[PDB]
Amino acid sequence: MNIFEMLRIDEGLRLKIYKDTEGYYTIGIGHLLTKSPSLNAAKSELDKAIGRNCNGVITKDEAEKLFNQDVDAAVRGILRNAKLKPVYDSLDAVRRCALINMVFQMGETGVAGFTNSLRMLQQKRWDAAAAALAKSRWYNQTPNRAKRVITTFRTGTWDAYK
Ligand SMILES: [Cl-]
Ligand SMILES: [Cl-]
Ligand SMILES: [Cl-]
Repeated sequence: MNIFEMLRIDEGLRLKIYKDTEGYYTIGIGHLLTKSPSLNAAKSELDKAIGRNCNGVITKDEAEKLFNQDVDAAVRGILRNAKLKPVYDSLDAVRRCALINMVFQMGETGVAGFTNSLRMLQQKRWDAAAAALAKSRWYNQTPNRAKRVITTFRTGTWDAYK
């Protein structure tokens, strides 16, 4: 199991613009297009991102390319962020994927707001970290995915995904 397979399980793959759980226009493997209500705005963003007139539809390859970009961008933002970097450095490999999962989903700023959870993980207090992470809108809105990520942090294994 690797980060790409983990996220493909959590986000799915769709080749036509769809609305995410929050109602925003997305495509491929959890690639957010725009927060805007406009489908046209979405289509414009999409074309800008692919480099061609897509008319709301992309290929598998195109979807994987966006995914390669987003995962890379998530990892590099972690490494650049003063709050995230030290947590990431302190973690084992599996747990590292779990942080990358959160960042891909909610962005760097979002994850960086989880002050106490961050501290608990840096301290390797797994159980405490799992409990704090659960007290969030994130957990309440997408409980199945959140539980899977939380279990990855708690155990340090890929059990939740197997
Ligand atoms: Cl927290
Ligand atoms: Cl709550
Ligand atoms: Cl969910």
